[PDB]
Amino acid sequence: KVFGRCELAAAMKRHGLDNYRGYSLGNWVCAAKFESNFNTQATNRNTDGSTDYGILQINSRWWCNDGRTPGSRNLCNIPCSALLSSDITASVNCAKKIVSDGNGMNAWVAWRNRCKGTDVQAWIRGCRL
Ligand SMILES: [Cl-]
Ligand code: NA
Repeated sequence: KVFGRCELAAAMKRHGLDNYRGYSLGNWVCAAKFESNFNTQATNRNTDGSTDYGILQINSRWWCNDGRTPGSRNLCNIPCSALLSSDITASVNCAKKIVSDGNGMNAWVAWRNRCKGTDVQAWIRGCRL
């Protein structure tokens, strides 16, 4: 499913991401935009053999099991395919564990290079929340 900007903001808010660990909603919407262009089915292979899945491009090296990433961890205890669902619950629950890992949203390269330090509130402006 390809989410609308405000549609995703509303969904993330309903799942408790707004201000989660100090990160305002705009941060999460911005990260999703540049990581997957709001597409829940997005996948991207990395040089190390791992793969990134879903709306927030969660990596199989540490967070989910895709059966083809040797010696990897499944910290979120979930098959990576579950992160491609139209229902973002799985991606949100796993993202909460990731952002609490100690490095905050810096775990998402796109957020660090394209959202961090910018006016992220602009991503939820005009939305009925
Ligand atoms: Cl932080
Ligand atoms: Na894994």
